[PDB]
Amino acid sequence: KKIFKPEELRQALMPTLEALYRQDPESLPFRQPVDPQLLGIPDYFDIVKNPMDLSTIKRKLDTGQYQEPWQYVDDVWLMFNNAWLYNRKTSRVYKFCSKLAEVFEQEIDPVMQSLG
Ligand SMILES: CNC(=O)N1C[C@@H](C)Oc2cc(C)ccc21
Repeated sequence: KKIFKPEELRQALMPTLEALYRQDPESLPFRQPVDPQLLGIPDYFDIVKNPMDLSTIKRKLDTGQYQEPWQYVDDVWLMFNNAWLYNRKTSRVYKFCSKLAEVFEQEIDPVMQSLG
């Protein structure tokens, strides 16, 4: 149990999010919210109940809307789980998601220990 300052969470967690942005082109389909009408995928919101993307996570850090570090981690995992759920395992976006998940898994473990 701990009260976290939003600036403390930003300085600690934003580097792990930037490590995902730096993956090019793997991060490109994750940088903005999925737009099913534009992309022609009307079943997306049938499958994905709670969408999440990098720009939404970044804004929540910038505005202090995470109270605790595990809320940030849950949003990153939600973004990954949505992409693995909707896209087929042979697809470009599914393989992109696995690469981003590999990067995040290596970045987030010591950061979470330092925060407590
Ligand atoms: C995590 N992204 C994602 O699931 N999608 C759905 C997939 C069918 O293709 C996409 C293409 C573009 C340009 C942006 C997002 C996506």
